[PDB]
Amino acid sequence: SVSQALDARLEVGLEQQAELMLKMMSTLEADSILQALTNTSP
Amino acid sequence: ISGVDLLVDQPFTLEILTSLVELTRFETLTPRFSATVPPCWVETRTWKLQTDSNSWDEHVFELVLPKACMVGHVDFKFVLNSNITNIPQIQVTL
Amino acid sequence: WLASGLDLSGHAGMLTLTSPKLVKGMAGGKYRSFLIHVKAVNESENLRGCDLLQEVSVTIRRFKKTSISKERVQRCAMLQFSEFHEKLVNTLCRKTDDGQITEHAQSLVLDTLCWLAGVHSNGPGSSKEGNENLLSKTRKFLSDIVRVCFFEAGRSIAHKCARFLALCISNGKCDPCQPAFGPVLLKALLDNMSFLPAATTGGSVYWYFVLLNYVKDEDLAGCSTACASLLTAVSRQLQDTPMEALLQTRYGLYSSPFDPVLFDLEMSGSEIDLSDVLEGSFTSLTGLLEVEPLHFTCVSTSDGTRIERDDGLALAISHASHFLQPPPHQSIIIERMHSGARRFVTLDFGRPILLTDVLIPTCGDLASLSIDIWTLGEEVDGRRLVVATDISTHSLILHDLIPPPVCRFMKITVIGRYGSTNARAKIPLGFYYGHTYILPWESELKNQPEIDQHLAMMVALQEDIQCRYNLACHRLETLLQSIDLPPLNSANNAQVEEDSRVFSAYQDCIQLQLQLNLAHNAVQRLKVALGASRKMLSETSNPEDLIQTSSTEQLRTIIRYLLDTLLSLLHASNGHSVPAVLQSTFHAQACEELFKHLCISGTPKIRLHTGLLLVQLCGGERWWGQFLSNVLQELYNSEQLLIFPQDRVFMLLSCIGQRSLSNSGVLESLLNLLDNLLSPLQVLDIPMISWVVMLVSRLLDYVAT
Amino acid sequence: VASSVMDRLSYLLPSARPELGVGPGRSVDRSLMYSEANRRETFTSWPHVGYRWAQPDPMAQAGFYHQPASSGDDRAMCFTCSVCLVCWEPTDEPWSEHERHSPNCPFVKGEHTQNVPLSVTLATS
Amino acid sequence: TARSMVSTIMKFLDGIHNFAPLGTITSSSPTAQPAEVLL
Ligand SMILES: [Zn+2]
Repeated sequence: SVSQALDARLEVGLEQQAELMLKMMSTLEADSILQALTNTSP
Repeated sequence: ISGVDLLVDQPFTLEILTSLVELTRFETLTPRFSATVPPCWVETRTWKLQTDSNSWDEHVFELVLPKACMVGHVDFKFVLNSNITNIPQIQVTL
Repeated sequence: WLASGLDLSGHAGMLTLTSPKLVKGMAGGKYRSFLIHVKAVNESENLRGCDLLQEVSVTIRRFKKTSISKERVQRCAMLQFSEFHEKLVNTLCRKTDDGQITEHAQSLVLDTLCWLAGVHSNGPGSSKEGNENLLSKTRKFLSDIVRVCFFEAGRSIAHKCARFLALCISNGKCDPCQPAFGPVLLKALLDNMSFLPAATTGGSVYWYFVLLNYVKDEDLAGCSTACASLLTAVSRQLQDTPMEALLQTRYGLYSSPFDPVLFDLEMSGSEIDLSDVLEGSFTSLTGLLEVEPLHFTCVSTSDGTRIERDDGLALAISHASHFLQPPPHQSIIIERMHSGARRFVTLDFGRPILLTDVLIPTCGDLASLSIDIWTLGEEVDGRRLVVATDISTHSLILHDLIPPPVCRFMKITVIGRYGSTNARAKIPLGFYYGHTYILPWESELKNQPEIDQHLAMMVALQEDIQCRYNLACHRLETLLQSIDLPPLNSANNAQVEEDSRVFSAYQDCIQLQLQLNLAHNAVQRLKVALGASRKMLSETSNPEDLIQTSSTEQLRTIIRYLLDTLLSLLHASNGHSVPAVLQSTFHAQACEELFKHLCISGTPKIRLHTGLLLVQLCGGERWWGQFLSNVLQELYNSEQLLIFPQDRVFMLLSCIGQRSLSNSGVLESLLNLLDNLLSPLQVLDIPMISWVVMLVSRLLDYVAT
Repeated sequence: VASSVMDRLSYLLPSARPELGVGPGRSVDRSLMYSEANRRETFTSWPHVGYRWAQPDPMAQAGFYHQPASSGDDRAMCFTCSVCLVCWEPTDEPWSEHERHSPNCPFVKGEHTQNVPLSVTLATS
Repeated sequence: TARSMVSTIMKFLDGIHNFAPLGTITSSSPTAQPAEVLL
């Protein structure tokens, strides 16, 4: 995965949860890609 | 309310859009505001919750600003339990 | 509900609450107090709902006080009269005849569009008329705005438009008469893939592809067949010189040193050996050619801490090139370590500069790090950027700060891990990325020369580095003419001052080519900053024509990205039945053509990844062993004049055969190929026979294992 | 609660207020030092008031008292875990130093101890 | 008997050297200490 690190100066903004949800798409993307590389063909 | 020079009918000049963007920023409140909570929480302000089931159904926090001004927004930060295995159905309403 | 603010871990969260009805009620100037209610709804410590919260924190942020009085009616104007919103949409459509709309004005109208979407996210019975009108005007001209924002704009405008569109995704509390944004955003996204190889930035198409990968869950067939057609087109385009191929065979050098333009540079702090798979997070930092690095000068240092380095127009041009340099790798050493070693360092850039991206390698002996930036004083304009407490797990990556801050002084505070042993370690400074020229609109956020002379000196630097790159290319070509060309095929090539000088010449050519390309991106950013625009995608443009007229490095990068999307698409089936559309368009000869056009001349990463695509898509097909026998027979002949890396593609072929050993046709077809091969033992080709018998020996070793 | 009650009772009676014996070669009364005001009173002879983070008020509220072995040192002991702390630094945050040097201290985990906050004494003065 | 190209191109896909640390040791009689220190 990636580090759980987000912009602290952007917390004063309204899109902190927006960047947070973009980051969890990115992490699920990385996990799904690693799973597709590791898994074989049934 | 009529007889006011609005900010909509003007053409898209650079200075009017720049003033609109510079308007839409937000600032931090200073000095400290006022707030009270039920006593199950012990201690920009923070609290820690203690396991009390006397008023677990409802919780009411009261907030009084130091001055009546232009309300930008309210930031509500929370940290949950580390052993959570299911998404809780808990709501917070202003 | 709580589901609109949970973090990635799920153990914390944050909400930012505001509404237009708040200021609508504050227009009376009467309200001063508020209540908030926490309530658990329902359809060891058995904490339920409100008892599940551990730690709480409350803050209240006020609005900015401008010089424009009576702001109450000005804010109620957009909420009451809706004719502003479609006008904003008109400023997105470029249909107005009042001049030409610049990128800064588009950024401003998109910012206020984001703000109005945010306030219109939750309407507690408040009139949503204006919100419905602006959403309808967005959906009416969605193709035009996505075209003018993600194809005809830079990184900032496209990133802001992606932010606005995903915020429109986030607040999808639509009425039952209104359809969701998903289907329509999917259709608008696939209506503009044809203009993809004529794009400008890797990060723009990266966020584009992220949105595609997220929203593709609704409809699968149209995106799949469009993607397959674009695979076929760019694969048949990429095949069109033996020069980089000869480089790839002799030295494994895949980046073209003669093509002067790239697309993006990918690096991270975390050839590739295929044995472990027999790097996913490396796409975290994209688009590093539009943003140049800086240079580091340490000023302040804490106790027990030392920063070390890890191991007349021509003069002005050389000095500007020296300012435009990637610095060598440096690091921090600590004299005495302990549990929570608090150390502090200060770095100086020498001048005010725009900072956009920061990368800190993984340091396994440090608990947390925190970065502060300031230009004049620590208490004057100091704002906290990021504190990370899991440096030992992964690396710190922060990409494309929007809006980009300006700064001159970096403060790094590090706290060591608990129970840390007293063994010395290194904390690398990483790589810092920013903008050399500070734009006037970005200067006003927080002795500046004029645009024209600065643009002229970068153009002079671009010309000088182009001459240097051309002479480096000529030297590299004249040196590679002197490479030994034995008649011993290629077996002796895999079995030296000449090699070292070729490697040095290639490294120099790559360095100057990268410098030239990022300088070209700098002159392009200043040219669009003058008031110009980048390449306009005309409506009469043939997609195949702009496919052909695209740079080869851009084609390679776009292939790797959208086949990454294909890997994610194949994994999104969760091991269930693959859709029949991509299983039907990827028949035998199409698969063979894709293999012969991508795996022969492509980089090893995209080669292995497309092999993984082929086994995860058509792994159970009956024709795989026959395809392997044909590609072995038509690649490893003694009369084969094609210059391809036989060894690495042979090991990859063994790997993909070892993957497809689940199919029963591969072993039968390879033994039949052997039977055909030594049929004259009922002329002889000793090297190719040796290749195929060692291949089947490795495959049988996998069978035995 | 009981600690705050007994500290308030001790504060209401001046006859039950012994003098603060801050000096070398003389141990302090730990039961009397349960109040926060006594702990922050022990730092009158602190030679490092000018430090940014080694100020008397932020470090005394963490549960520390000055018990110097001589005149001019910076020996501050905890009144619960009695952690030996010497050679204080201007960058030494009191909460972080108490967590690092004594993670088993009940102030670090936040459980309820015999500590008496200054607000209770000020509200019962 | 010469080494051909196959041994070269398979040797690395996976000057007299010691092989004692790779192997294990044993004895037919129960000794007071094991002999792996010799290896
Ligand atoms: Zn203690």
